[PDB]
Amino acid sequence: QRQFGAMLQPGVNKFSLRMFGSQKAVEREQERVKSAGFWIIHPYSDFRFYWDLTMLLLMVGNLIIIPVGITFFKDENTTPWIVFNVVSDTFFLIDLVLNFRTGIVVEDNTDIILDPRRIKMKYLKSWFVVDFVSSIPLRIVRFTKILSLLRLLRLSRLIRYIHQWEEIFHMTYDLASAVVRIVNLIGMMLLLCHWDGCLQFLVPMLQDFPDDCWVSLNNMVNNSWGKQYSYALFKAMSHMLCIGYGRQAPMGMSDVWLTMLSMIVGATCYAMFIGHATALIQSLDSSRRQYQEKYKQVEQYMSFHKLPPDTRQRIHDYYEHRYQGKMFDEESILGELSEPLREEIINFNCRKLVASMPLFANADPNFVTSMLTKLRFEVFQPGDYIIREGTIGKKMYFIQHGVVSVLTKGNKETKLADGSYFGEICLLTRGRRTASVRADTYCRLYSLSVDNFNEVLEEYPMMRRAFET
Amino acid sequence: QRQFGAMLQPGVNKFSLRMFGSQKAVEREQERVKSAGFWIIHPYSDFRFYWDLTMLLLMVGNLIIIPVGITFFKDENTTPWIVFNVVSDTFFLIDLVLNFRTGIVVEDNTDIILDPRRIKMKYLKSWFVVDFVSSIPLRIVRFTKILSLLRLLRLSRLIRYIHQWEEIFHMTYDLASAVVRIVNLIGMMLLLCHWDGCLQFLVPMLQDFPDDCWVSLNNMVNNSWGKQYSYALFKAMSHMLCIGYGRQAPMGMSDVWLTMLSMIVGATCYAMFIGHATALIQSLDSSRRQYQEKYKQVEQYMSFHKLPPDTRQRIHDYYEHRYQGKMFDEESILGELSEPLREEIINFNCRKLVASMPLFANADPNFVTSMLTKLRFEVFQPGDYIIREGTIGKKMYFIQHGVVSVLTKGNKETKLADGSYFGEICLLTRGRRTASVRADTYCRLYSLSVDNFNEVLEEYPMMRRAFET
Amino acid sequence: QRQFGAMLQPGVNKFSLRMFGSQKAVEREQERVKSAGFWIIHPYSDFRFYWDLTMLLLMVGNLIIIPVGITFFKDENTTPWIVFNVVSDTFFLIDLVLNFRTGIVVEDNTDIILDPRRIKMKYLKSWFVVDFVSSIPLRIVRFTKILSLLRLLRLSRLIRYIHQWEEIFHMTYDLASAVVRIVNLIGMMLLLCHWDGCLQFLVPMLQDFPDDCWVSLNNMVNNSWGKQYSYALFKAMSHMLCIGYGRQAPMGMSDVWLTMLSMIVGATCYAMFIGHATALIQSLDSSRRQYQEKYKQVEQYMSFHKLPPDTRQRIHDYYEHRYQGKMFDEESILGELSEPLREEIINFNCRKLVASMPLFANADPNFVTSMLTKLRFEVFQPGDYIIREGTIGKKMYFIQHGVVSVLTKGNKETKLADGSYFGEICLLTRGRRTASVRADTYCRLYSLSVDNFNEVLEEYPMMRRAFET
Amino acid sequence: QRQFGAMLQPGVNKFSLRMFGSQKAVEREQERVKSAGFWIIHPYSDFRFYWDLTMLLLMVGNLIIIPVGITFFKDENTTPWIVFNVVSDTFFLIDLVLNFRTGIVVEDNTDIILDPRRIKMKYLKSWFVVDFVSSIPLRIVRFTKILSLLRLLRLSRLIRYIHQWEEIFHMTYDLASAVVRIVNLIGMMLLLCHWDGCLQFLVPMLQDFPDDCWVSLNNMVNNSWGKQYSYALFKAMSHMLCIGYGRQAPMGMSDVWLTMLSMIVGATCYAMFIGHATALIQSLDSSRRQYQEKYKQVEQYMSFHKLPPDTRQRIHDYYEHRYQGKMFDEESILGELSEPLREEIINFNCRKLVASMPLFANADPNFVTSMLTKLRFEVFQPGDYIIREGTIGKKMYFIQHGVVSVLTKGNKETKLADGSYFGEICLLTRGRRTASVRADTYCRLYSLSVDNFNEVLEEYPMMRRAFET
Repeated sequence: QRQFGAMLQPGVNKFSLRMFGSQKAVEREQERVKSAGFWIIHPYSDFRFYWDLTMLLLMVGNLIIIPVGITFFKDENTTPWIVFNVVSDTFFLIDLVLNFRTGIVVEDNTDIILDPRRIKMKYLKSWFVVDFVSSIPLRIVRFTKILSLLRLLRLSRLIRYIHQWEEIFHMTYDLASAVVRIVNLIGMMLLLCHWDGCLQFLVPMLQDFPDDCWVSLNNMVNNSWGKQYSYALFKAMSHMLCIGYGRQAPMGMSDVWLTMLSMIVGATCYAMFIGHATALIQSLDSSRRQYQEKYKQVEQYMSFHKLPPDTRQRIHDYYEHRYQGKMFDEESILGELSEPLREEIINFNCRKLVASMPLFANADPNFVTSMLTKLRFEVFQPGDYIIREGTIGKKMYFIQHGVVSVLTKGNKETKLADGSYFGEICLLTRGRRTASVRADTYCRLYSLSVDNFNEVLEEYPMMRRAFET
Repeated sequence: QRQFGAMLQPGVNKFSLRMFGSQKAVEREQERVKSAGFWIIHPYSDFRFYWDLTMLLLMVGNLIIIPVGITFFKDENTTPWIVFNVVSDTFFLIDLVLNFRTGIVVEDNTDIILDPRRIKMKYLKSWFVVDFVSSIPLRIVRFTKILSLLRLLRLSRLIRYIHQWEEIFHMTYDLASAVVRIVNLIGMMLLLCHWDGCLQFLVPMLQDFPDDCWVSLNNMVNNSWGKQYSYALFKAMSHMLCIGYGRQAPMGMSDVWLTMLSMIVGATCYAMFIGHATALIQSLDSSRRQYQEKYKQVEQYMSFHKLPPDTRQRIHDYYEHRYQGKMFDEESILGELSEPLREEIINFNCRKLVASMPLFANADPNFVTSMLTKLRFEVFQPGDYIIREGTIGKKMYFIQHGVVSVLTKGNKETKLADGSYFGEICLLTRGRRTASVRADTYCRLYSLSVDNFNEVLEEYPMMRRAFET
Repeated sequence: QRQFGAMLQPGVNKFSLRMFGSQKAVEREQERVKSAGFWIIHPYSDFRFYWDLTMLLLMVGNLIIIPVGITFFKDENTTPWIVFNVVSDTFFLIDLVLNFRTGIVVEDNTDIILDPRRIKMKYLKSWFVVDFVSSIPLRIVRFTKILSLLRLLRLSRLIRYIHQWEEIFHMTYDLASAVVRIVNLIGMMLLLCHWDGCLQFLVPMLQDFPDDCWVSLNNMVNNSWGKQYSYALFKAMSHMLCIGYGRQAPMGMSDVWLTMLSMIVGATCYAMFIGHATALIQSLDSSRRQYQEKYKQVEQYMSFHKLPPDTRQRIHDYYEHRYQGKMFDEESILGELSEPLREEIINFNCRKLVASMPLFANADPNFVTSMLTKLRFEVFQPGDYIIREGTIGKKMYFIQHGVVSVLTKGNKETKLADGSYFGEICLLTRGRRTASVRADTYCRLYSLSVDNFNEVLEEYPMMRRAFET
Repeated sequence: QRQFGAMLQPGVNKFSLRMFGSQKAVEREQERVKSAGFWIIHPYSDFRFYWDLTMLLLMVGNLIIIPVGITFFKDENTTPWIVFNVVSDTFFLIDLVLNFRTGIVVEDNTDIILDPRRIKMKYLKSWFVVDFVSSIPLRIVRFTKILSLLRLLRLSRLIRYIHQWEEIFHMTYDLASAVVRIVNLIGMMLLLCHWDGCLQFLVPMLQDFPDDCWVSLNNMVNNSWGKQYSYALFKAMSHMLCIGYGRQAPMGMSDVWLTMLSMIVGATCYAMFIGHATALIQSLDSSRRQYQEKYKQVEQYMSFHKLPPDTRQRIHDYYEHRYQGKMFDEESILGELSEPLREEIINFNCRKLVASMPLFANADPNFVTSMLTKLRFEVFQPGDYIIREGTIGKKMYFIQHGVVSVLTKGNKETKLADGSYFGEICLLTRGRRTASVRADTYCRLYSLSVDNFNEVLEEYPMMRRAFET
């Protein structure tokens, strides 16, 4: 009660700011959960996180410790074992009454913390039967046996909790988290091998070590419980990895049928793990694969029409100088974003260089921020004539990179670079072009067509009337 | 004839309601099949289903029982065998005359049950030659041998029936049916191993057990027919799983060539099964993989233009708060649906909150149900200015979730939440905005633009005339 | 010269009609090739086909026969061998002068047969150097050795010819041709195993059988050339399939390094074959996989908005009753076809039922064949109100299947089926609907909207003027 | 200083012309780097390339030589070893001061060479800590040990340099570079096997060869360092390839745990390499796979509507005569190109045949070069009526290939081929067509619709006014 209540709120500094955005919303959420019910626990809290971590580190320890103690220890020595059982049972029993006061995430953004009445109404018909049935520690003797067998369904519980924490933590991978995921799956396969090896030692022990089993043939009848277990894990690992039998082929019928069961189960589990890990690795470089497919389609197109190899080389260069080996499309990406995001990106890219035009300075910021929505991004190669003489002028350009040489008859050479705006005369009248610019380097330009500018100027009458004046 | 005729109709309570929709159509279909022909059987019936199940459980039993009796039983004891043969032959013969009176599914919705004349006209040139040829029980002696060999083509028959029932049952998978499909394929591979093991015992038996074969080397010459068969299945399973030879490498030429045939066939069959099962598992989470690819393309786009890490973090959050880790698109989905479905979904999402606007109450339901077709669904983040001062008003918003704080100069703070409609003034006149709202939580809004509302109001003149008045 | 000239033309009855379309074009092509040059051979002929088949069946026989005769026959007995060599050499030499008079397929439709001058101009700088260099049968002695080694580059020649015939034969697979392709690749892998096994017998023979090799350990020193070769193929097959060593692990350094080379090469070749065969099998059911992905996206969409389970069940049924478990899109398919194809398909689907409208009979066929371009195909479920009272009429419908019950106040029930056109009154005036039809079965309808009909009637003034009158 | 300064510039004749385009830009870039800083080195130079190649060929030699000298040489004979160490250390130390004067590629096109101040500002917080820490040659003794261990992090350095050179060299694959990539990955896996085999000899050597290890069992205790190493590589290769244990199963606990570690690591590494190589091979024929999927969707569409087999055969032919077995789309490809590229391709395809029209000769080149943007490419089959009598004329055609027979009532037969323009009369007036042409071969036509021509003629008033006159 001293420091305990403060751990009930969503206090994660890094996790909750990522999930809620603003600290005012985080403080507000804590106040709402505190003021709402009798005394409730939030599922974005530090306390729920450490409690779930303790439950996972208990269940993994049970899954390791149980099948070694079933078959390997000749002397039961129940005392320490029964103490271990009771601690796990009281942890599940403390948890059973804890999972009735926690908010349930109906949606990722906001969850409901109204009262335990709603929470129990979902929790009952959601999982209460299997959780309570596994949670408790000749009909009565049969129930004792059934209760022992039923408590095995707890495993499923960890699966739900892992999946909840994993998804709310990390859902779009990078290289490092993919490596962590692969190491987790290799640990799970090793756990399956551990259970399998204990079973393959257990079954010849229940028949009291006949002469056909592998324990009697290998002279490992009486030896240290570490050596027997290690050899059993080896045999189960070799059946999984399909590198062979442990030492000799099965010679008794119990060993033959156990080996066939272990072979089928282990080989199917391994070769279905590795396909998942291969898809997990190959899902990192998806953009480069999309670029290669697009280039293959372009290559087929050039082969269909029999272009000369000069044109094909130019097309190959142009693509390598635009997508840069990775495929994307700004159009759909800027159409999927909301309005302040698409405002900020367009503003950051083009605001500084578009404010340098002296016709753009004194205008209202609404006018220029509506003009910012019509800029097209283009790439020109060395030697391409952007403008040619006698052509009707239709769009203007702003340099974003590169150098551009202007060719005039009188003035024999003129250079522009570092973001230079040209072809500006086409915005105020219609007629033939008077010069011709040529790219000298791979120049990225931002284009503004006259049709789009005309529509914007029509939309703001005061701007258009000022232009008339 | 007592209860028999009622089983001829499509009486499945769960299956036929799924297939036909309305019970009036189910009763009508049964009446039509009953009244149409002489005496016909429907292929959506209970009777056809149990008959096909009995045929499958007979053919699987034949496929298991035949190659054990060919090679393993030293004493033929034909009597019980010949009785078993005759029961299978009369089942195929009862079936041969049954498959002339069943409706044929030309299409999934409705099938034709007009007369046996049409059914025989398809059935003859469709499968009657192979079905009748397998269906019957020195030229005459050669025919006896050919008839024995030909009856083997019946296997194909089960393939057609399984495929028909499987497809008309379940065609879009979940996790559980995928697990059932994988267990079925493992059973088929085990069947192939069973045939292979019986063959590998049969071929050294026909040469009367020479000293080079594996039966004579392993001292399994005279032993129980269970031990020999089990070891043979083991050897065939080890050749399939490629974990090694059964015990020692082949030492005779018959064993060498049999082992090479079994190796090639088994390894190709296994490694072509496992690729199918991997694709079957990976086809469950397709939406999450589509989301990861879209995010990778977005990441490449942010790297191409060198945005600051603040903007990149906002873009990462915005996507995690919109698609929720799974990729979809409402546009094409609502364009692929028919008219009452797309009516019902739009009505359920927006009808309750759009009826709260006091301008929407007294209007005709045609007007509001045509207004319901222009609502766009948007997501705004904490801190994003939805409206800013001095901006021309162009769309209104209805809260579907979250809180929104209105900022006014005089009234220092105003809150809206639980589905609150604001920016309503822009529908009735054009001019600068007078306040500025700011999101406080991740708010889902439904937007209605003035252009769409203007088009609707033009379409209903009486509504527009009422607005004028 | 008697029957010989007639085999020079493209005489394939099945292949050339598939490739050229019309028999007049086939006769014309033969006349053009006959009349064009001195005396030329067409590469769509029967003669070129049988000649290429003979060349392939010679080169495969050489690839099998050579490495058995290099290492297995103790007595060279050159005589028959040298005769075999000379027949293969004169076949390549007859072919060298034959590949100067055959037309070259610059494009699949029409090839050039103008003169040998153009053909030699491509053939020289295309492949003449490697073909002629492999085609011929101390510097002179070194050349004899180099000529022996160079003639090995002929293998490549078969690769070009196989690829040409395979592609011009079959390029879009079915199940059977996929099975043929897989059997071909298994034959190629068996060929590689054959060469590998002969090498693994050759290398311990060149050292004159030391005590560490597998031939001396297994006591196969002097034995029949069939037994040695069979065991060598077995060892190479076990190294490829990775099922183990042939019998014992390598004990000499020559065997160790040979086994490591054979292991790496064989395992990489096998596991790169099987991925190709898995992709080849999985490329048959692509439409069903596209349907499953679309359904998964739809399921995510229904989960995002929390619809009741009634609506979700209706959406699940509607999709299963429209795409029928396989995904396609008529739009892009009918936009990719040329004009007589898209004319024929639309005409076959809708001409018979659209001619039954008595307003459509007496009109010009241009008018109705332009009306045929505006029909939309829809599917309605049991219980969906197609029309409701008081709604403004906007489109008419033609039944293509199913029954539809019309509900009127006076006339209590009216049925339509077998292709019945209703809602026809909306084409001639605007106003509220007067009845309401309801689907009783899963009915496929063809819809015609008033906007499209109005545009067509405007396009034909005489039709529109007749309607006015 | 004599020839040394000239190697500092981007002097690659083949690489730098590919990267910069024009030789004037290459000369200009060299002048800019020379004139800019104190004395700097460009990362597109010959010198940087040879220096990085020398560094890679040193680090690979270190990775091979180190773990043979750790465990295999009984006599240390430090002298030559310590000399080898010092040469590698002084190479890393010469490099440490060299990587402070090289330009850093912020973008692929142009990099910054302004001053070492910016370069050090990126290089410090980018990699200077790990590079300098690995670059140098009881706390002091512990540091000596830590320095030995830390210098192992240099490996990473080669990974960055390889990735930079690989990407700036080759990014879209062909067959040959894919084969080179696969051979590189097999070399990397062999390197891992080399380290693994040295470890499996090292661990039984540190325990001074007990009787359970494989070295003592196989009698390889004292033998040549080539035989021991070769057998160790064999055992590591067999654990990777999962073909079995080297000779006998592990019999001591050290061997058992080493074999389990080596099994898991090697099998996971191999089966994750082979999936990458399979995806790398299958990414070459992507266009043919896209064509097969499109054809499967078309086949489903023909099966949904029950067309006769004549129509299906025509659809199958038409597709095989248009995409030619490989899938592409000109639309998006010509929409992704910049303006001079899309000018050049359209001009090369259609300029020569469109200039033959005598109405197109005397016009201004702007008019025809704007007409060139409206040509649609179509394919017609034998027997398809392109025009039929009594139909309103709407588009004209230019032959690009094939023969076309014109049918007239008076003139009984008229042929056109070799690029013949017909239907020209529809451009100057509206009315019924007067003849009907029929394709005789698979003819590729270029179509020009009247609507597009009318829009162009409206755009150029002088052309339209001339047509009026």
